[PDB]
Amino acid sequence: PSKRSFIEDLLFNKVTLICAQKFNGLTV
Amino acid sequence: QCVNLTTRTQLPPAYTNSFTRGVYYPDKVFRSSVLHSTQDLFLPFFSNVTWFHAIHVTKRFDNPVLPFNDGVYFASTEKSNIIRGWIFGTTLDSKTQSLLIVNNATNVVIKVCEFQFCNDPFLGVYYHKNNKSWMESEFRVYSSANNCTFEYVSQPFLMDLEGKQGNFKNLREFVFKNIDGYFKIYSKHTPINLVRDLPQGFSALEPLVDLPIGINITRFQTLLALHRSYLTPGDSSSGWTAGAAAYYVGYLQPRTFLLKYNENGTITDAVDCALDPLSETKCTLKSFTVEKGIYQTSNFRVQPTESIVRFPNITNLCPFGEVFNATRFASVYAWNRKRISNCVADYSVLYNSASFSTFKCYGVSPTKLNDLCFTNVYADSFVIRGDEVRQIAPGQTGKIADYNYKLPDDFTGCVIAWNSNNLDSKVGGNYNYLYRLFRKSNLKPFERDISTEIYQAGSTPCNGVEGFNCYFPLQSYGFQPTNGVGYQPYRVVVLSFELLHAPATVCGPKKSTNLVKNKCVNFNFNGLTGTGVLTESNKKFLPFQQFGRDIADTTDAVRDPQTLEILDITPCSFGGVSVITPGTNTSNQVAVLYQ
Amino acid sequence: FELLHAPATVCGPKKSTNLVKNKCVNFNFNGLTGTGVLTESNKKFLPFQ
Amino acid sequence: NTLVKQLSSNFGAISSVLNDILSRLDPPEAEVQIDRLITGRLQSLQTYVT
Repeated sequence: PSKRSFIEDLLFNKVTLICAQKFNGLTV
Repeated sequence: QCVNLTTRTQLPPAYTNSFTRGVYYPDKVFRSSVLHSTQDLFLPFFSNVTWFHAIHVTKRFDNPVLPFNDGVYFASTEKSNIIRGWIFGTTLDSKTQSLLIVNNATNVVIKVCEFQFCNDPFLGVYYHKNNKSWMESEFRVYSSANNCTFEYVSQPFLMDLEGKQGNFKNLREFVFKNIDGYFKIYSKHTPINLVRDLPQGFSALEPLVDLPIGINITRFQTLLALHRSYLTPGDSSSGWTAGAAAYYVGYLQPRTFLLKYNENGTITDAVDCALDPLSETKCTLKSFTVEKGIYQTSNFRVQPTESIVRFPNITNLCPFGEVFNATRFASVYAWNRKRISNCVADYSVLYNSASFSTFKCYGVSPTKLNDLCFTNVYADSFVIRGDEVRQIAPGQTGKIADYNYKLPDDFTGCVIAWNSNNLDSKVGGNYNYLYRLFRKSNLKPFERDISTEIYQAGSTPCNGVEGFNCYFPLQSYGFQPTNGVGYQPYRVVVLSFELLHAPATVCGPKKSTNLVKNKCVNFNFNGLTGTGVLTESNKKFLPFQQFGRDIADTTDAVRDPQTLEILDITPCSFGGVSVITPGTNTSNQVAVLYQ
Repeated sequence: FELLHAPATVCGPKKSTNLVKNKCVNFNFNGLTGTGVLTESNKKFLPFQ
Repeated sequence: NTLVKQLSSNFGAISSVLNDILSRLDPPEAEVQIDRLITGRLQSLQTYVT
């Protein structure tokens, strides 16, 4: 679907509360 | 009241816009080549003010009373001196210290007194035809001046008293402020030349006076003048001539303006700090030429619209007749314990019952009792002596606070103590109350000791016979009206309760209203106040839990005391604001970005 | 009279001193206390500051 | 997670909710507690920023 290969797709899958933190100043 | 004028076709007031007015010095500090921001009372730029006309040479004379707010900006475009004096007060009926500042043709009078103003106070000179002289005649301001507080008369001078016609030639700007009773007036004069409307430009404002008065100024009014000569029909009740000048009155708001100080130390430029994103960037960067980039500003906040109140419907009232000032209580070693629940509590129904002597609430404000919901109300009532009242306090010593009643260190509750000599004092002495002398050990908090055994002082075993070093613990007092004040009996009641710990039902007399969802408004549940949106929930609670806390230690869900439903609290303060600018020299438009 | 009540305007007497420069001494102007040398300046302020 | 849990600490007070303190005590008395909470949170934020 994107412009990546197979090794890149495998490496992206190996690397991995939000609103509760954002409701107190901690924004991303 | 007094007299009035007829044929006054008062035109409806119009709304106009200013052009950067009300820029004075913040204090007596010299600043040069430095951009400093203050927080006083100025006039917002490009604001909307009201324009009042006074041209007659048709038939226009309107000068009502205007409320005095935080700072007043008064602009006056004249050409022949039309605006005369000013009055400040509240009711203006010889019952409030009124200030009158008049600029007479001979002296400048400033009187803080108690004048009796009429419905339309004014001045009026008379112009003769055979001779060219301007003398004052009508002075319809006050009827009598009795009491006064301050009087100031300036030096005698010579005023021309102009009265020609044409175009505006003078602009007088006045800024009035009241800080800690001190009334500060700043005056500025400018010899302009224009037809009507309001002239533009920028100019500094030099201070004029700082009167160290101390009155409560609520309203004010401006007294003008009238010309009477050969153009009048021949009466002072209907013929008048206001003149030809304009005056603008505006209210000052606590704004923030950044001033530009050059090498001379004079204010030559003022930039607003809350109007446009470019103005906000210039205020933050403390400069004038903003470079190309992007800057984050304040977060987006939603202002509340309504305020709902939620409390359980309670009809029963807590009886205070038998609790405070009844008829007969117990001693100190066996205090009377009472439970109070399922009723509306209030402290405003205690002052009319009996005049107390001491009332102190540890851990809770005495005037904030109705704003919370009581939980487990325990009343410990007893009667002691006036010499041991100060000992009953969380963090004291003595014998009564150690061998009778005990108060914890972190105790949160109220204590009341009042004298009772009408009933607890006999002619021969009241021997119905007993106190414990000494004890082997201490006492745990909230513990009743009814041990009537023989106390042991040291050696020599008693074995129940009362002999050497064998004194009785329970001893009598000596309440007699023939002694002093400290020997009189005092009834002391300690009211202990919890604040947001268990689902109770005491609360206060605050009635409930309606219920609105999907809106960021205020709410109050069992005394706990909050602001947000109350959305529907789907979780399951327990029949002994009210509020709910998560990892952030905040009220996530709340149970309604009437509908018995769970509502989730969601804050609406969530969002970022950014201003993107391409440069000051490039253009003046920016872009607003919402994250 | 009164003490620490209402905006005052009439106080008591006060002792005055001389004017000494080119010395690192102490001075008190309008309540502000300083310690240093009071040298001659070349700029002027506003007739109210 | 540590910054989130820091909001539950007391720093020598009675609670961690500002509204709970403002509703139980008068303003001219909880100023010291508010100052202590602000100082503790500022120290935590300074450590986190470091």
